[PDB]
Amino acid sequence: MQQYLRLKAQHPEILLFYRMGDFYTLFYDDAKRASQLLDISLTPMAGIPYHAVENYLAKLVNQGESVAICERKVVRIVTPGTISDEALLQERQDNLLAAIWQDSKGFGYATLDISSGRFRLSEPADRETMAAELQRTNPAELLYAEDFAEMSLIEGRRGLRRRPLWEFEIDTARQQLNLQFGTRDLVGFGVENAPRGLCAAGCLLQYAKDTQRTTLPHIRSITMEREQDSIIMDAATRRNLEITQNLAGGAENTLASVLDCTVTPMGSRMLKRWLHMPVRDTRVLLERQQTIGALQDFTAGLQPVLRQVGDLERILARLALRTARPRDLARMRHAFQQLPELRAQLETVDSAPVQALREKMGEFAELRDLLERAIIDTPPVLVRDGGVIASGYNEELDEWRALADGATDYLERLEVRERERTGLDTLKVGFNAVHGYYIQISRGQSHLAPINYMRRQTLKNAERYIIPELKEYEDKVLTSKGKALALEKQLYEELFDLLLPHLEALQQSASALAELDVLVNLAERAYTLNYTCPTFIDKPGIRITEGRHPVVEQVLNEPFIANPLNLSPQRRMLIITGPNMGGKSTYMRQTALIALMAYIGSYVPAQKVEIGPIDRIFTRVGTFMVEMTETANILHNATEYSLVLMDEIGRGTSTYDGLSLAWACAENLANKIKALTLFATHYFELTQLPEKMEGVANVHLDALEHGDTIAFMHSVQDGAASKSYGLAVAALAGVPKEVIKRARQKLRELESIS
Amino acid sequence: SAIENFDAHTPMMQQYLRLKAQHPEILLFYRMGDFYTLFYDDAKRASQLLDISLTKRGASAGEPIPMAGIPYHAVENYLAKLVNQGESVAICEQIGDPATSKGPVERKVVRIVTPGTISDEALLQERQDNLLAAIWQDSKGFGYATLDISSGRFRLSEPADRETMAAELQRTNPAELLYAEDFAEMSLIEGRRGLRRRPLWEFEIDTARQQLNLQFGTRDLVGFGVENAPRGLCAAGCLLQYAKDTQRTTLPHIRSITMEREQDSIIMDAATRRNLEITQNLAGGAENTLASVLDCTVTPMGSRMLKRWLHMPVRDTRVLLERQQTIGALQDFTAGLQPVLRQVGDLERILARLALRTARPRDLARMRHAFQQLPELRAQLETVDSAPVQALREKMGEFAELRDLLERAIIDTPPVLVRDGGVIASGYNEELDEWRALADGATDYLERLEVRERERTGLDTLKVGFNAVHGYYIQISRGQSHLAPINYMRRQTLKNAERYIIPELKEYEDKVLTSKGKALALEKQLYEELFDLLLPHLEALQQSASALAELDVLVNLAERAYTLNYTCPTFIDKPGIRITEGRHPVVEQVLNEPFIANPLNLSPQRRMLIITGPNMGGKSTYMRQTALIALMAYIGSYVPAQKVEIGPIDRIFTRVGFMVEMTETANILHNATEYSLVLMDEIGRGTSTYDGLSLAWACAENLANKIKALTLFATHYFELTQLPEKMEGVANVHLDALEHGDTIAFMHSVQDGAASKSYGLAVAALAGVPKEVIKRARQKLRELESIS
DNA sequence: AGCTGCCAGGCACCAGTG
DNA sequence: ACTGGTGCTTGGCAGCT
Ligand SMILES: Nc1ncnc2c1ncn2[C@@H]1O[C@H](COP(=O)(O)OP(=O)(O)O)[C@@H](O)[C@H]1O
Ligand SMILES: [Mg+2]
Repeated sequence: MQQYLRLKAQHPEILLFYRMGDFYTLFYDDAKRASQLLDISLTPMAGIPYHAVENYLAKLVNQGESVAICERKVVRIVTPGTISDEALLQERQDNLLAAIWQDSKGFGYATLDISSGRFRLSEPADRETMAAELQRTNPAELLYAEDFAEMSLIEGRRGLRRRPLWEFEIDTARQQLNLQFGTRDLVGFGVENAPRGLCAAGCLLQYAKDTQRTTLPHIRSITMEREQDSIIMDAATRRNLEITQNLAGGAENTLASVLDCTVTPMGSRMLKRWLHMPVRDTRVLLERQQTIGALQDFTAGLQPVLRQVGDLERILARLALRTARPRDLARMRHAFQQLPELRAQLETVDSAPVQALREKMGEFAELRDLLERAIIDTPPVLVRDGGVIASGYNEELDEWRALADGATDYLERLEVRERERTGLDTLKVGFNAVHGYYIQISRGQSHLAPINYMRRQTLKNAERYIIPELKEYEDKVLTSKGKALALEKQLYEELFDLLLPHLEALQQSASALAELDVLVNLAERAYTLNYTCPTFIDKPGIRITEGRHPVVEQVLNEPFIANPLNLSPQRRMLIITGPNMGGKSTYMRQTALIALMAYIGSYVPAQKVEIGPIDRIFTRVGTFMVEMTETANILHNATEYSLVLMDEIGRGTSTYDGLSLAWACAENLANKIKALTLFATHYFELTQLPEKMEGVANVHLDALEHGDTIAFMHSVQDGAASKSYGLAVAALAGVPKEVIKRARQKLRELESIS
Repeated sequence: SAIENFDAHTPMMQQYLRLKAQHPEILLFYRMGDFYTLFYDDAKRASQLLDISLTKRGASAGEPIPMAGIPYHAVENYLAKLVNQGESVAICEQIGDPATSKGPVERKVVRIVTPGTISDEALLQERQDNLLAAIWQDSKGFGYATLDISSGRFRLSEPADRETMAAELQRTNPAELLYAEDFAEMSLIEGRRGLRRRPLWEFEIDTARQQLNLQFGTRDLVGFGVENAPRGLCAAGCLLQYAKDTQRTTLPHIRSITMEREQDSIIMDAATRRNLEITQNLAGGAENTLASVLDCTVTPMGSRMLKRWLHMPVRDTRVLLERQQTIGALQDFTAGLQPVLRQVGDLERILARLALRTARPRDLARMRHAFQQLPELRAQLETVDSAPVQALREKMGEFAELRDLLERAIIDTPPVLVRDGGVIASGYNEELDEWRALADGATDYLERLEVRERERTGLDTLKVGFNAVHGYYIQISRGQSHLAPINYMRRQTLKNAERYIIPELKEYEDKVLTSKGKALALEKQLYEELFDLLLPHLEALQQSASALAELDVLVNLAERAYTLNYTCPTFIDKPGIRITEGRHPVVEQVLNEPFIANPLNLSPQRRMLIITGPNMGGKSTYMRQTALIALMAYIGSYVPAQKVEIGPIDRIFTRVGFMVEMTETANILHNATEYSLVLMDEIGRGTSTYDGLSLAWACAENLANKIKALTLFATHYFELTQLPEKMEGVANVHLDALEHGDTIAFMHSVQDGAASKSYGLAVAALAGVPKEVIKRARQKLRELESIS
């Protein structure tokens, strides 16, 4: 099997599916890797069925493997960041290609969603911001330079792709980006003086073109993401807030599972992008807010219609790549048919941004009509076999179809004519590839076959014959069908030619429809869930009246206790004592989630929120080394515009070391950084802090003991906690009474010295 | 909805719905000709699970019947997909002859494939046990029983409380768990796989006694040491009924049951098992476990046995001494024995298939190959001076007579299945040879008929062939076919060839097919007859496999003790553990750097150590290695140390630092005795500065002064280093660290006394906390330190 | 060597002949 | 009530290329 070997050497770094009957086949180290990635057997040999190939390609590319398909020669390759087939993608998750590299000056980073054409670059200023961007964008495939120094950033990632340095050269990158966009320079995209970033974008674009071997006319723009434009969140914070993924790895019990009731897959993906990148420009935020208020009375009417638009964005990528299949055009048509209704419903909405979305959404009446006429109501999945183009669209096609129908009409009549003549009630006409059309008589009747019948195939219980009249009309059927099939294919290709000149407008429409989806959904969410519009103030501050945690209030069936928060430059830090038991943690996270939601333009779970500018959110909530590392990161990077949530640091080391660290951290956050800080602690000794320094106050959670249990209440109250509950929980858990009694004595002994 | 009374159904569906009612909650494969077939919701589910088409079966009454199916010869692959997903499937076969049946042929469910009752090699993992279990809860405690259907190993026990019952589920990890409908403590059992809610009657004591005595051929169960154990018997009765119902044959490999008493083994709680990473690491994999290091057995049955031992340390001094002795005596013999032992294979599971009468031709061939190793193993073991080894050598037997039978009965490399024949060797049965020689002159006769008919007709395209649908034929090309003899009777027409039959060839067809069917049926009869001749010897065969498996474990443990530099431990009268130069057996193999060996001295006078030292200093590892050395000593293995003396250990408890921690601490305080080894790892959590520590202090006191267990108490609370002065039986040790200015170095060496200091600030600095913050923390620390 | 379609063997269904 | 045709799952392989 030397034929496999020399073909494997052609792409030695990619799994090679090698076709062999009804299977694709892998050998040597490819078999091993594949066996462990897919739950299939070894023999070294693995095999995957042919009819399920797209399924196994979906799994492999979701796990970061490129795959070459060999049918010999390599005739198809799929890579994880460059797929655009519906079978290979998850409907409600973005799938990005990215490239990274590094200067002595700093980093360059670029991402592309090959379906939507959304192309971004950035130049992260340091290791931490780069790590945060990688986690946020979570690229399915990641191109990096050979000489990349900071390998620890990307080492554990799926879909890594080591690239030569010359692919990151600035002059090549500019020339190529300018060619792609039809520009002389990149000034119009605001990236002309971002060379670190452009280098990454150029390597990425070169790779994307190499995987497709096709123009990418849907990639018409690039945008730079600046640090000051967004609320920075590091990976640990992103994880701890459970924005789109929970701490266990799933999608339930997240902020998105409550807020994302979008109706299109493109709307879902956009909302999730917004949730992970809160914007600091209140001008954008005020517009989003005003749109959410103005769409309130319209969501019931809009959503059912919007649902029918579908994933127009991903459908348009396939038009751009000329891979769109008959049902993609039928879905595009169906979306066009929703537009007059959406336009009519949106006409009376009092909002400049809704009216702007309405314009941008378009109408495309002439494309609607084209597809109504050109394609049948519910076409087949593939165009390969025809039955796609509607009658009345092309006179030549209708004619070939008529001649085919008349020849098949004739043969059906021949069947009845031959049965009648022969008196043979089993006689029939059929068709297959080997014999073309044939007359079949059963075994028991077949000795009465007329003598002109020419025997051609004996079956266990039948005989098949031809006569010249059968072959005559066979040829009428096959040549007519063949002509019609080839004509359907040419008419279908011509639909691409008529649609593609409108691609830029179509992309704008789908982007508008996706944004409408998001904003109509946030509007329904706000109204349904009793949210309020936050206001922005000039200086750091968070003033919340009856705030709630937006996830916990919908998932638990116990009543949610709403709470106030008052943070300002004069009251910058709260020391939170009392039992934790989830209540402290929830009160802290709900603070971050309210800040996050305000800063995506959403209403918030509260009676009232006023909020100042926030640059970064740190959430050290949820080994001692890992707590101290995360604490270090907060102290090194927080500013007076930062929101810091800290959860009982000092646990995991000695009493006096932990108290000493917690006290130092608190002072540094209060007096040097001046962040707005919620500082949950178990140390009663830390409640003396308000007496020793300005801007610091005590609050606490308490418990109610009753019957034979304890109710940990979630009401945040002024002042220090005056009780501990560890021994009460120990008694309820069955620790022997004599042990509890001795612990109570040691406890008073220990506490009475302070 | 159609009213589907009995009379509204066709004869086929009446039969089918009756068999389905026997198995209402599980998939039913209903044999219809070449297809196992499913209907209604079974079809829809099978379609989704097995990725086969959902179709339908027409009805004259009106509602179409959802249908799906698979050809009978592909059943095994589909059974694998189902059982891997925890699904049971009832297999219904055709019993009757359709030619002599008016209506539908007689159909029976002949077996039910379930996750814990599989015995087929393709459905099992080689190196892992696959148990069925049954569990029952009383007002006072639990009954539990386990069966390994592929070996016949049958056990009962009566775990006294919830924590011990949890430990037993973790240890035995049943693939299928039968539980009584009135089970209260559902937290132990829900979200386990293979869960099977059973009616209470299946746990009735008198029925259990009746069925067990019937299975064993006994009047009572006194001789098995379980007559006394009704709680356990109720679970074992449920289990045995399930085993019988699933297999629907006799089960002669299940010849005994044994009670697992608390006193016979070291009971490790759930946390201990998980924290010592015996067979599973903390993140769920098989890597970097104790087994990954100690398991270099060469047979699957040895690999499974060793893992059972690691999980169940034995308290019987004599057994331990015998195992130790065996390991010492076998050390220079491991290289010779291991290649030969490897050739024995998984005789254990082959013998189960023999007992169930499902053993395939390559099972019997591997059985033969195993018998052929026994004389060599006997010769190698004769010279080993050790009574326990000679007792194993004896128990492994020889079976010369059965070896000879398989050598004569079966060919060198038989096919996978017996259904197509070609298994029984020539010379074994003269009638078979006769029938075969008929389908043998065959090949030659057809070539001669061909050349003769070709030369005689003068038609150079003439060929003789066979088709399964149409039979033997003489073929002539279409262009030459008009020239065929008028005598040639047309059989099958093709596009470009005509095929004919003549009386001579038809006669030859009838005798070759008659004789092929005869030879096949005779083969199947003789193959079944091999079972009849093997099975009388099953008891000695099973004891042989068990001896072969134990030899493999012990020979392995000898090789490990040599290669990893282990030593033989000794046992003392009273609780205590004296280790010189002890190591963590796993950590020393994965670390890419020297393991720092450490002492330990526990005795009734020095029974609790408060262990301090910096985070990352080696506190947890030091505790774990103590328990691992104990565990290894108590399976009969040599241990990672220069010297070990160890007293009796009844139990090992572990708590690695809300309601759960507290509850687990109380169970330890309620259940440890003076013979317990207790590992408390940074416990004591409260809501304020001192409540958690206060509790840890009081728990320590209770362990030291009332219970008197041997306790390793690792803590970050320096306040507890004051315990030794207050409390008899308690001492300080610590994990050494050095501070050379900027940084801290972890020496990993255990020293007597408390650390000079705690090192929280230094660990924080190491973690990256800004120097200016560490500076202020040190200032606050000096204030705090001036209090006393 | 690749692609199409008959067949395996049960049983009920269905339409023509009592 | 018979007689003789049809249908239905998936995997094997003859029968064509
Ligand atoms: N005796 C030893 N020799 C070498 N390395 C050790 C030794 N004991 C522990 N270590 C290493 O030190 C690390 C920390 O050990 P650990 O037992 O977790 O300390 P602690 O529980 O005090 O925080 C472990 O990963 C282990 O690899
Ligand atoms: Mg530890």
